Amino acid sequence: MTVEPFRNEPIETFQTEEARRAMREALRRVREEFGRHYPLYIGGEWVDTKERMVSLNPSAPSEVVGTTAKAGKAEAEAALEAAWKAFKTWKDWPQEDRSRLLLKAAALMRRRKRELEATLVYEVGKNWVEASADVAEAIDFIEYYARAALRYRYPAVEVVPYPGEDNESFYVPLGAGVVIAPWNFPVAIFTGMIVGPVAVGNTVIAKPAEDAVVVGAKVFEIFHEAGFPPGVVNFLPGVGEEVGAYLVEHPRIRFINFTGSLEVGLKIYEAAGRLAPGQTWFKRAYVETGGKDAIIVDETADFDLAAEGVVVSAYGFQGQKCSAASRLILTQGAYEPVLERVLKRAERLSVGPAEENPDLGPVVSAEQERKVLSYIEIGKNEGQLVLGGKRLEGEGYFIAPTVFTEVPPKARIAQEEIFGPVLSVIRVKDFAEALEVANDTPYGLTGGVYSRKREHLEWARREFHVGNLYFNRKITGALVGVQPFGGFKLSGTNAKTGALDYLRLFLEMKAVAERF
Amino acid sequence: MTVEPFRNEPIETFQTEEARRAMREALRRVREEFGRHYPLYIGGEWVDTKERMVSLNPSAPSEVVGTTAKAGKAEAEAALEAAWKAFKTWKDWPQEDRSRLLLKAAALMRRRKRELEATLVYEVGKNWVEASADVAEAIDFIEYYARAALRYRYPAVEVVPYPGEDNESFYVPLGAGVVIAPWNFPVAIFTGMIVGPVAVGNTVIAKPAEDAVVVGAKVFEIFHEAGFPPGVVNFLPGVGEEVGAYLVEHPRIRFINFTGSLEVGLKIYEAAGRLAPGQTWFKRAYVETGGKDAIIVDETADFDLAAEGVVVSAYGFQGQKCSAASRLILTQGAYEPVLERVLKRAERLSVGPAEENPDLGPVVSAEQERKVLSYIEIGKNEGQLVLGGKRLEGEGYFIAPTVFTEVPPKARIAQEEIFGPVLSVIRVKDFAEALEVANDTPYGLTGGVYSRKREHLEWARREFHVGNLYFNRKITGALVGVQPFGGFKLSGTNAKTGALDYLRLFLEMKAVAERF
Amino acid sequence: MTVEPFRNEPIETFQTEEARRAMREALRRVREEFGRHYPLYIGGEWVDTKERMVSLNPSAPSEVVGTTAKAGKAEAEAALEAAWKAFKTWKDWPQEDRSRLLLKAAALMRRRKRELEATLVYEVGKNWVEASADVAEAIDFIEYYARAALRYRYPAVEVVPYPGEDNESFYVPLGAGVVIAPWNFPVAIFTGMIVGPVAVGNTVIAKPAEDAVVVGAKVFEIFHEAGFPPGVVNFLPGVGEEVGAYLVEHPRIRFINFTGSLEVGLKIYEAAGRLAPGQTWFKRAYVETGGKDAIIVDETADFDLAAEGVVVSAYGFQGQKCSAASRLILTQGAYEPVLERVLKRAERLSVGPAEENPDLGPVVSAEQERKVLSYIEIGKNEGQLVLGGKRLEGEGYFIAPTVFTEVPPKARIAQEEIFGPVLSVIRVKDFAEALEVANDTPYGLTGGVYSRKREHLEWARREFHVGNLYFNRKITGALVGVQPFGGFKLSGTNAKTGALDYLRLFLEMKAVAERF
Ligand SMILES: NC(=O)c1ccc[n+]([C@@H]2O[C@H](COP(=O)([O-])OP(=O)(O)OC[C@H]3O[C@@H](n4cnc5c(N)ncnc54)[C@H](O)[C@@H]3O)[C@@H](O)[C@H]2O)c1
Ligand SMILES: NC(=O)c1ccc[n+]([C@@H]2O[C@H](COP(=O)([O-])OP(=O)(O)OC[C@H]3O[C@@H](n4cnc5c(N)ncnc54)[C@H](O)[C@@H]3O)[C@@H](O)[C@H]2O)c1
Ligand SMILES: NC(=O)c1ccc[n+]([C@@H]2O[C@H](COP(=O)([O-])OP(=O)(O)OC[C@H]3O[C@@H](n4cnc5c(N)ncnc54)[C@H](O)[C@@H]3O)[C@@H](O)[C@H]2O)c1
Ligand code: NA
Ligand code: NA
Ligand code: NA
Repeated sequence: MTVEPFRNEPIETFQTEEARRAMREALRRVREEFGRHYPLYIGGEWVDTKERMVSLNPSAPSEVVGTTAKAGKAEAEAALEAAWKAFKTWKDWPQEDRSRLLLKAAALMRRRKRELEATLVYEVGKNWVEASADVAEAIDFIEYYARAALRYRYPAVEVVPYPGEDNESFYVPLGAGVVIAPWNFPVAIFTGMIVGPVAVGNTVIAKPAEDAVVVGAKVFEIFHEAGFPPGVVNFLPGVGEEVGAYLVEHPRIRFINFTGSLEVGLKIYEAAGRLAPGQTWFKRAYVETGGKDAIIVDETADFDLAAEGVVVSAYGFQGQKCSAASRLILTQGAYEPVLERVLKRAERLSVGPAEENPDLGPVVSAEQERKVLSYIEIGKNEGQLVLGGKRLEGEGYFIAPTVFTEVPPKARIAQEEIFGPVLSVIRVKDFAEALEVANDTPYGLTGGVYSRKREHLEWARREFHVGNLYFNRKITGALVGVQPFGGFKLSGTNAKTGALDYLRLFLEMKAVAERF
Repeated sequence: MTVEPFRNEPIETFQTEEARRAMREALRRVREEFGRHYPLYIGGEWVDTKERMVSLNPSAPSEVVGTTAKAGKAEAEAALEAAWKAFKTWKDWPQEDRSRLLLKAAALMRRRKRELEATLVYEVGKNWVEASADVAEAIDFIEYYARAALRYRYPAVEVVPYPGEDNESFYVPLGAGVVIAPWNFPVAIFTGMIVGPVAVGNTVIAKPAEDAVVVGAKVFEIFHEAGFPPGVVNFLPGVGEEVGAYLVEHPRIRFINFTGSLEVGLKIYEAAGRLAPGQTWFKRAYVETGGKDAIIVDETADFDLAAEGVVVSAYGFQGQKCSAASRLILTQGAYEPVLERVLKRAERLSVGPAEENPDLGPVVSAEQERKVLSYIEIGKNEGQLVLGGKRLEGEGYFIAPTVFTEVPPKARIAQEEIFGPVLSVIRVKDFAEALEVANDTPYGLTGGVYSRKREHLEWARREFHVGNLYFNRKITGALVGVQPFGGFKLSGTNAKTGALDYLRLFLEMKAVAERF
Repeated sequence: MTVEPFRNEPIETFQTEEARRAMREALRRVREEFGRHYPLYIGGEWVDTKERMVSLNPSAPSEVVGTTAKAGKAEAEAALEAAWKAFKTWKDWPQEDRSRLLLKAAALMRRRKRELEATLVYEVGKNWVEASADVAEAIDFIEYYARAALRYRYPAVEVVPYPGEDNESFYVPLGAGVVIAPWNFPVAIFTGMIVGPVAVGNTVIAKPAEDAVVVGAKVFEIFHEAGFPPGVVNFLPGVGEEVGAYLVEHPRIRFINFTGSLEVGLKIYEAAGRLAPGQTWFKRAYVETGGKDAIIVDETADFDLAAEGVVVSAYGFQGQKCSAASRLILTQGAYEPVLERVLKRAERLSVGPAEENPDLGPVVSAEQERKVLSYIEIGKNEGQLVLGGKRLEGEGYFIAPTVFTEVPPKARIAQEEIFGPVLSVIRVKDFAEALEVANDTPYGLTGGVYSRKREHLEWARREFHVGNLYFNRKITGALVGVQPFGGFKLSGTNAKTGALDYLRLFLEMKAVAERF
């Protein structure tokens, strides 16, 4: 290795005066720039368009945080041309050179962390720590993938020798692909899905989520300053079902890296399986979708520890996480003790403008507000509302921490991803039934168990069918490198982000033999 | 390791009297066995049906090598139930135990080698050495995967540690899947696609090609004797578009391992991308399809060495290989010298009943014969026929080694996989044009270059876009472990058989963290 | 690895106000609980007895620090049954699961360090830092053995392969054994001797020293909360020659892990060699006994550094350490300079109630006081008393730092382990004679050399025959992992604690071959 061993970027807690001062300064700089317009980034240059995308402040939707260009089919085609032209030479860069480029990007991002964090606060309503964790994760993806990519360098395949011959197998990148990202982790996931494929030689056309186009543009300002060759990375903010679908169905798109809703992921995976007219390969599509994550608590657990972890997992970033605890499964002996503690903690949570660092900011948009409120109405007919369940005052999309109890395992609110601050509590007889209820959903992303009984924990290790399982701690915030992230079943294709295996997904192998 | 390092099973040449004696006895016994009936194998037992599949001797089609039961939807459902029930416990077997079972199966197959080779001679018309290579490859897959699987044993993932926590990532098998195999390597590929997934904990429903159902049943006799638990491996001979498609489209099939034509592979990949009613996961489909493989020869090559390798690559097993040289690209200075040598060697090839151990046996079936002859008629109007191009006398499906020259790069016979003893010779100006022509097809499986010029060889290593490239030697017969096998573009999903990476395709990862 | 690399638990120095405040709080909580009664722990539950054991405060013996149940033959039998019943399934736990259980225990102990330290202060008279070092060492044993155990996981043995066979060798635990511990390191050694064997699959019946039954019970409160299955670890406070001897001589005790006096160790080793009626194995007995440790100082040493290290080594925890410097061997040129400095430092040492953090607390009991005072009387007839040698005022067993000079190498005080604050100074001619005198004792545990001459240090490295040798530093306080601890000759069986080799002592090997 030529760099220090990987370490996770510390997540700022803002406990010091200097950290708070630095954040206030960043917040001011960011809002003073609310009038900025960010063009598309294609072939190494910023290119503007006639139409535009508008980004609002979810804590004050009448306030615009910025606008960006809007990519249509023509811009998608221009991006494709630039990406394939660039691939021709980018694929030949020594891996050491590509990895150093990522390391430079990581250093530049680290120097602009407060700015990016402040942008997350205003654009998608993350409180201070949720924003810092997001940016820190993005830096982690760059640092981790830069190092991981070297593990695949020419010629990396272990083969069996043969007399009188040289047998050499090695990996090569696939080509130009499209990255379609979500709005909930607009810096971290957006960055990771882009730099992983790019690190090993692929080129990318990135389509940020409509609600986070501004922060996505700032990430590209970093890529531009880092010096990625023209066409290696392209920025195409636009409408998902328009430019996103166009690229997904295109015969010249080699792979698709998607993170988002199951509904969209299903369409993308299906489209990826079709041979478009003139297409000359089998497309690879990686789709990480939602989850309906549960935390199980039995009668042997530390109830206070459990209540704390549950509240953090269910309401962090207003529950807008694919890893959020949306189900709380309690065995009979743990039901009362835990529910009472969860209710007491949850009722003390503050909700308000994200910039004031409340426990909960607003949900991301009017559309999300509509969906969450709709599920709350459905919940009133399936379970018992015991806390919250109301829109709070203000133009911002403030929704109160909500709790439904005595919820049937098969209830819609106990099966469908609400993606809001809504927790469904389910009462079960014992641990075995708790596991049965935990597994009985179409998903399998994250899960947790609070218990002191070793046999229950190890039992869950083997049978709680989720890609990321946590014992006696929160089930959100998977750290790059430490906890490969990705689920089972309808939670996705199990493309483990922040892990060595992730990069293999964007490579193909060639075996060359020479008989002397 | 607890066993000797992997070594490839020696391919018998039958040059010694002992080898000839053993082979003659095996052929005689298999011949005396003609007409035997083999049932389906489901849940650990042989199960017969009313309908049947008939397997003819391509060297004398009036002779029935044998018959097998025929699986329909009911049998597919019974196999699904058995496979999923078996998965529940087979997945928990220590890896060391599963690997030992494969090693036992390999030992049993090795002891029945002559019999299996003799069955290939009669059922699919392979001469003696082609049959021996097929069986040897099958043994290699078992031996190799048994060892490779141990590299993924619990807990195999390299992760970054975190203070106060245990972070453990490990692989787990996917579940029950279907294996759909071709008739050209009915022991090797059939065995490989089955034991790879099974080695790491998956269960399989195997669908042999219609023309090779008897040898497929004999492989299952070996699996049964080895002791695989009931339901771990199931044998379902039947019609591809019927029972095969039924399993591919089934909501309860977890993965599909397919090797066959591009036409079928395309349908399978598309179907796999769809969420069948009630399906709870994203299906994984691996499809290794055909190719239109070329051997390039420039003016610096050893023309005699090249001619020999071209004839072997083009006519081995009647050109019925996904790796067969179906295109011969000659630079101007190599054109006359190489073509004349290829023609002289090819015109001396013997063609006759496979049991006689001729250079070429018959093509596999009446329909394959019809298709090949049809392509020959097409070729007569695209290029210049300079050798063969006719069916020979006799009931068997004998086609003479055929050569077309001055063939346009875009001609149908220079683009479409004929899968018969038909070689298309293309004359180009220089090595640069040779590479352009070689890459200009929808495929990318195998390729070869005969040249003494280092710069041309290394140029090809970087730009001859095929998954398996060979220099100054034949382009067929990839050895397990030595040459990871799999292509690019429409030649498949690049699932490299006989390589460590192959098993990862049938596993998913789980990350479990415990905060102490 | 799935956890961070091993690091030694920092030893608290109490230099900060917070640390002192935390200790005072712990001391108060502990003394407020002096009236507590601690039952035996058998088969996962606390079981009381009719008779009891009383623990006194050596700094104020009229004050009881607690009482515990008292195990007799019946309780020993109940413990044996529970331990063997538990072994049947505990031995089958995956090593990863057993190691995680130890890690949990370590985390729980770390959270109760001040409480345990305060208990050591009041129960066995350790000053603040001696108590913190003891607890830190215990945590270290758990953390170290948890990691070390994984190095022996199935199948760990390196063997030579053989054609046509799978040859697999692996380790398995021995069964149920007894741990008999000393009172001087009642948390550290008690913990280490228990968790090492348990980590790899054995079950244990632990017999704490009579003078430290209370702190031993608290360690078991930690094991109980951690969740060790019923019967895996059992707590049997009681009389050594009663319940201890009973278990040692029992035909159903598989191994004995003992740390204590040579007198007892000799009896245990002899008894272990006998086949008790009905016994079906050869018992393994590990006995780490005393020492008569010397520090050599030559004329080239840093006399002030040497005097400091000598005082620390001889009087730390009142010299009640198997590693304590009880002999000071000085070459002619170093005699005066070093002795004068040692006397000046030693006369400034405070002695009093342990809770006030004096340099020396009291010896552990009336019996130890009697022994130490008796050796002081013997010393007056063998050497010259130059410092201390008196019982100090107060009911506590306070003995003053003592120094005897011009002591004959063969004198009883220069040969027998006093286990008190008594240093014997021996004058020798040169370094060679210093080594001869150092080696001429029945022991061989710890030793030290203060010298700047490389040739003398390296000479000692090769010929100063002790298991743990230290140059230019104290000879006590061996750290887990850094300095494998254990001696030669009558200092024991050389079972190196805090080292990879320790766990091998509690395993046996099986070799299984399968001919395919
Ligand atoms: N599994 C994970 O790792 C993970 C992590 C973060 C978010 N998520 C999921 O993301 C969802 C929230 O994100 P969202 O609301 O942005 O998701 P979404 O599916 O509505 O949109 C995701 C992205 O796809 C685009 N898009 C929309 N329709 C499209 C179409 N037909 N074709 C192509 N692109 C299209 C959008 O513009 C956006 O860029 C939740 O379901 C959550 O569980 C998953
Ligand atoms: N890439 C490789 O490794 C590789 C190796 C060997 C053969 N092949 C290819 O295989 C082909 C020759 O094999 P073949 O003639 O048996 O191929 P094929 O595609 O016609 O049939 C392959 C298998 O699929 C079944 N099948 C047919 N239609 C199906 C459907 N709709 N759904 C599901 N299963 C269906 C058949 O019964 C048989 O078991 C050639 O194109 C050759 O290049 C590829
Ligand atoms: N070598 C080492 O690692 C090491 C470390 C610490 C202490 N020690 C030694 O320990 C001694 C001080 O400890 P102690 O006074 O508790 O020792 P001890 O030998 O008097 O007693 C040790 C333990 O054995 C039990 N015991 C006593 N007689 C027994 C018998 N006949 N059969 C079975 N068990 C019996 C006691 O109850 C106690 O649990 C010193 O000699 C010291 O050198 C050795
Ligand atoms: Na916004
Ligand atoms: Na046939
Ligand atoms: Na005491």
